[PDB]
Amino acid sequence: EEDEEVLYKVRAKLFRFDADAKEWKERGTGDCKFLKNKKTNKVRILMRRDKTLKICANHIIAPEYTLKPNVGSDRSWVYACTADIAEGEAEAFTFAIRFGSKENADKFKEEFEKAQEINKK
Amino acid sequence: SMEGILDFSNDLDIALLDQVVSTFYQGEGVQQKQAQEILTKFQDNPDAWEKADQILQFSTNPQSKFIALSILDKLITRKWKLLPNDHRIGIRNFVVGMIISMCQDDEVFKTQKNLINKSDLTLVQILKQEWPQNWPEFIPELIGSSSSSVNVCENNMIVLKLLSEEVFDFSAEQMTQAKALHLKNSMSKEFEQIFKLCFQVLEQGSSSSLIVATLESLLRYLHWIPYRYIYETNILELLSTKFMTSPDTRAITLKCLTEVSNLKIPQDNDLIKRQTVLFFQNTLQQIATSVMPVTADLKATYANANGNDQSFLQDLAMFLTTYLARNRALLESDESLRELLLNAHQYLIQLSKIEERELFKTTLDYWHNLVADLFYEPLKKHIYEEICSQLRLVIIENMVRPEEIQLYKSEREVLVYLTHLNVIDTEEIMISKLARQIDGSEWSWHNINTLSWAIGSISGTMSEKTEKRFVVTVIKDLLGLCEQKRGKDNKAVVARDIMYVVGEYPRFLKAHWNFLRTVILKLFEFMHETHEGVQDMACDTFIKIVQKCKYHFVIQQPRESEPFIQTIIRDIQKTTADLQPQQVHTFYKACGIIISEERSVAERNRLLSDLMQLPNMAWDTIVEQSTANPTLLLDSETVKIIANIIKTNVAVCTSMGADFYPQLGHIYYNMLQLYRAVSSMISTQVAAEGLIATKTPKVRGLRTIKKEILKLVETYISKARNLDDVVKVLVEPLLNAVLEDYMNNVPDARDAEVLNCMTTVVEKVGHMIPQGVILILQSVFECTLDMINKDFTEYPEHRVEFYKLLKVINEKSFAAFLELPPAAFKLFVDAICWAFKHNNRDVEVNGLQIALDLVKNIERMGNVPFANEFHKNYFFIFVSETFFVLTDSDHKSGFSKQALLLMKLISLVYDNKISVPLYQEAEVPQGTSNQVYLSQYLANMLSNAFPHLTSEQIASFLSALTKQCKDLVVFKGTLRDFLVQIKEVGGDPTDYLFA
Amino acid sequence: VQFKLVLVGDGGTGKTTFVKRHLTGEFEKKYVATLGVEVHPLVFHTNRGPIKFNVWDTAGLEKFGGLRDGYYIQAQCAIIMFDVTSRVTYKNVPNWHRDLVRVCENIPIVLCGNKVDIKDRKVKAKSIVFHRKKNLQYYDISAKSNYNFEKPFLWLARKLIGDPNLEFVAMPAAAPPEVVMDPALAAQYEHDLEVAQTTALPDEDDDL
Ligand SMILES: Nc1nc2c(ncn2[C@@H]2O[C@H](COP(=O)(O)OP(=O)(O)OP(=O)(O)O)[C@@H](O)[C@H]2O)c(=O)[nH]1
Ligand SMILES: *[C@H]1C(=O)c2c(O)cccc2C(=O)[C@@H]1C
Ligand SMILES: *[C@H]1C(=O)c2c(O)cccc2C(=O)[C@@H]1C
Ligand SMILES: *[C@H]1C(=O)c2c(O)cccc2C(=O)[C@@H]1C
Ligand SMILES: [Cl-]
Ligand SMILES: [Cl-]
Ligand SMILES: [Cl-]
Ligand SMILES: [Mg+2]
Repeated sequence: EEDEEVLYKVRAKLFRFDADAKEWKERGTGDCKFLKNKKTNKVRILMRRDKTLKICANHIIAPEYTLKPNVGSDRSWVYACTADIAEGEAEAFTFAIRFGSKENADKFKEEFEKAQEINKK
Repeated sequence: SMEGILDFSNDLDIALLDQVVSTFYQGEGVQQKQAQEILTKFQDNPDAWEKADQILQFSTNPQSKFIALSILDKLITRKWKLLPNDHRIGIRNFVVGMIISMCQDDEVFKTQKNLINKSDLTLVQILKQEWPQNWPEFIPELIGSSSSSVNVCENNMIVLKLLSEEVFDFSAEQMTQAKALHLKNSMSKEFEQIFKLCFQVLEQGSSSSLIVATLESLLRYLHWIPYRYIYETNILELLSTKFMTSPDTRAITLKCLTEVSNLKIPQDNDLIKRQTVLFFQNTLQQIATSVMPVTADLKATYANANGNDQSFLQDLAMFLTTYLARNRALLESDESLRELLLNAHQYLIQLSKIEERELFKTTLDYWHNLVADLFYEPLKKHIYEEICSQLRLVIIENMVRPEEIQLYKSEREVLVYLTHLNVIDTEEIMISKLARQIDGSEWSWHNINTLSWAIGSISGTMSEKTEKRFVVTVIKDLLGLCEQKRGKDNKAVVARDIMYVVGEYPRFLKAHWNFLRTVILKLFEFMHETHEGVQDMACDTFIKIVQKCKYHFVIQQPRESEPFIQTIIRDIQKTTADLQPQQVHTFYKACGIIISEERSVAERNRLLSDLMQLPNMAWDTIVEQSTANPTLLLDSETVKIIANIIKTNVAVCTSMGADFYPQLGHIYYNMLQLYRAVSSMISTQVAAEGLIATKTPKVRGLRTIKKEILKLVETYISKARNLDDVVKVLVEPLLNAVLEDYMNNVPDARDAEVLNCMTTVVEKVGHMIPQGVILILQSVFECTLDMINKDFTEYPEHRVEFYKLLKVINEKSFAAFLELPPAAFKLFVDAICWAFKHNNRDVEVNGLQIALDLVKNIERMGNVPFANEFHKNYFFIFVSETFFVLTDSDHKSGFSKQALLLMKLISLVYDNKISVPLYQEAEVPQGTSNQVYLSQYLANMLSNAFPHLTSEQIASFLSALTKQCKDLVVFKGTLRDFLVQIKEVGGDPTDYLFA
Repeated sequence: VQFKLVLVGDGGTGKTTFVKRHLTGEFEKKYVATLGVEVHPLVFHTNRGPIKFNVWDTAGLEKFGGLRDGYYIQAQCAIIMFDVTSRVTYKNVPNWHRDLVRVCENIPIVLCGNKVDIKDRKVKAKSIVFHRKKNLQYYDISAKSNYNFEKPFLWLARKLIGDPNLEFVAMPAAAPPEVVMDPALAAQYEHDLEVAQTTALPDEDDDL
């Protein structure tokens, strides 16, 4: 992560939807980071777990992505991710990310849009 | 093809078994998984034991042989006594032959320790069944066979160690009391011969593996053998010299010497005292010459973790702490043992510096024992001056935060004792550690925090005068440190530590009002600092100072115009303006503590009125608008304001209790109307949006209002003093507002907090509102039961609160159950037995308590129809449900209470407290006493549930158990013997005669 | 570099829950009793390179015990688990320890008191002394709050690699691919998203 600028850092819990069990499954808790590649100017979400530092999210903030509310939460977003490489081979996921407060979640949405617009260039 | 081993119609293919096992142990993913299921089914086949001798002879894979011995172990432990004598002798000879054979082949002995140890354990399982009564020559033959080979001699020490563990260490749960006593006496009788063999090997043994296996068995023997085998032979000297010098034997030897230190020993014998001293002297001399000197840096060594160093240092800590806790007084009175005493302690000082929390705790328990003795024992402290000085530094440098409750407690108590023994040395070490924070040499957040916790821990140990000079020096120093530090992170850390220390020295604060005021005013300034942790620390320090100094806020101090509580309240809006809601509540909670100090009723009510001014005005304006327009509640932001008003009421009620009543009176009627309004909105939202509505922030916000209203009322009623007012003013409107709302909501909208509130009401005023208890039962009983009577997992909060409610109704207002119709009373008895089958221990315990209390309640009624009908309907259901949970193995945490309940039920019949016959007519002779019939019913019930038991076993069990219906510990013993016998075939019925 | 780790302890102590949290990051709330053993590879990235645990998560319930000590053969390390909210589970620690060491005499073993997140703790700190004379490491853990959840593995890794300064490190993070959402599966994604938005996130009261 030495070739990337940190645009935004926030504590978050990340979930992935399991369509089979029809339930949200925690994927990790830790620092969610918007990283700007200094060669391509491409902004990714990289999220690592507390203590193990294992990757629970690694994907481009695609301009097509849309943050939607969850019915249960005023401090979360759900969005479809076409290609996440946290577990290795790129996979499609339905993700949910929850923050400490409505304020953190709105701030995240603001940064995620600013990142989408950097990724349009 | 792997599944071929499961087909027993054909003879077993050993090569196929060896592939499955290989695939299981060395395979991966799908293959490993399928091999696992197959091996499990093979092993669990009740005829698989017949294949064991075939597998042991013809298998190449030692893993296969391991699994074969597990199959044999299942047969030996469970069904051995069904086998003909000749077949048992066959298996015995086969197993002994496989052991001796594997030992005689040097390559197998060396490389197959797994299989040999499993074989030895299999043999010990045969000895538990057969020895000595059906195998008197076992020990003579073992002793004989030991001189034939070093491998067999070594392996025989493994058999004897396992035999000792099985008979003395692990027998309590796994054998009947009679069988355990028999095997203990049997080993005791043959021990003189076993010891001779162990002593010979130790005296003349040349092989390290043999010597270690012998010392491993000795460690097991020391748990039970008499002291004379250690003290009246050469063995103490061999342990404390020869075996400490070689590092093969040193760890096992240190563990033996720890156990030697615990032997039961005569107290009045100078020769034994000298031997106890001598083995300690020998062991410490071998450590100092062969391992490390007293000066060695054990922290560094442990950290490096070379080979077995960490285990050896842990074993050394255990040996020194165990011997010294028992024997240091032997070393204290004689000048020639002074150096040995202080060397042993100096090693403990060096062990106490190791960075290993669990080792530190072991040494801290010893230091606590020592410094407590120095605090009380005459003419002892002067011996340990230099040990104590070093220990002060080790404790101060290792102080943890008070949130780590047990460790902080132990460390505080050690440091308090040490501070008493030499206050000057403690003060100097703390001041000089503070100087190394100020000069930067040792500066870090962790270090200034650690020092602050240490300084705080010793509050109250110094004289008021010494304390004053000390506190001033520390605050002066921490303030200098504050000014000197750059950036708000460093300043926040030092500020937090100042607040921490100040909060731990209330005696200083109470004698220095001018300082206390400055502290409070500074805490108020810090409540405007949004820098993380500062507001939370300011609020925590405020309430902590208030709890301790509250009287100083309620009196007019000389040179003040008013009591400081009035000054706090007047400026409360401005003080609290930048706090998060939970910090505001803590602040109001702290003011409530102060106001409760004012015992003039008129002045207290006035302060309470002034304190509640802001939430009462916000409340009043909300109610004006809320009453004018019902729709205003829908607004997310109003819901948050309402909930925070109620939470402020809860916070003040929490500290004021009975004194809160006038404030509860001011809001009570509109609060219950708000409860109903909020309830309609939740009902409206669930209808319009579905069950999903209950997950929405809007509905969770409304539910929060209902839960905080219930929490406020339970908080007041649990501390209320005027119960007449509770019954006359609060209870009727509460029941009207909550009971029907609970009953007429869908299960997912029902608040378990209603049950919790109702429990507090019945607890406090249940005796004064018999019709109110009936109404509670009728509203919540059948509908809550229907939420929780489908599985053990749905609605866990309701499940817990439901049984707490039935428990308290059954204690305080048992009349409400008499008012239930018979069908509803049956559901109640069903509900109790349901609680018994719960794996949830909150439910199960309430279940068993309700059952106990219900018996007592029915017993109290005496000889009337309700009692008689209850026994005829439910006595045998309770007896059999209790036997079911005692025997099924899924409810072992309830064992004690299940036994108590069974004893009480059985004893009712013995004490003739059941008037009607429990048997229906023509089932038995019409004269027959309930006492005789109980035994007949129990024999029949046990016979069906446990058909492998003989009639003799059940009758002997029941004869013992019934006679012990007054003696709970003996009763429990009989039950435990029965739980052993039901796991096997052919249990001895004379076991129930144990005494 | 892979090591066989055996996880033993009473039913319902949190063995499967702890491993799953480590495997996927999820907290399984439901109790589905393990049948015999579940084997899962678990990899950590260290300053000394990747370490792999072949985790043998064994059944705690006697009735689902399967091969029992059969699972312990060639274990290089072990975790004994109890539940600090259930006294019987601590009472049983010596029984699991016994069965384990009879098969694996000289292996590093961590004793773990799980469920320290629960306020009503039944096995107090003062009571937990079994590890001392058996040279077990001990940690309070919570699979639910993640309190000390990395400690059992970091300790075992230090013992198995024979490096006391071994640290978990951040796995280097490959640049994620740019892809365009397929017009054919565009309709499909809208459906899956609708279901996920109308299912509530668990534990909405938690700090995250
Ligand atoms: N509060 C709390 N619950 C926990 C914690 N860890 C696990 N649990 C729960 O406790 C239960 C433990 O289930 P498992 O992890 O399957 O138990 P196990 O030890 O694998 O049991 P067996 O497979 O039968 O040996 C589940 O309901 C878990 O969600 C914890 O740290 N805190
Ligand atoms: C067993 C044994 O092997 C042995 C050695 O090694 C040396 C001296 C005596 C003996 C015995 O006879 C032991 C019983
Ligand atoms: C910093 C500081 O913390 C402080 C407190 O906490 C109270 C009174 C005065 C001060 C300072 O001036 C220190 C620089
Ligand atoms: C008490 C007891 O319950 C009992 C029953 O129930 C049957 C026969 C004998 C007894 C006793 O002797 C016990 C004292
Ligand atoms: Cl004895
Ligand atoms: Cl003593
Ligand atoms: Cl006072
Ligand atoms: Mg499991």
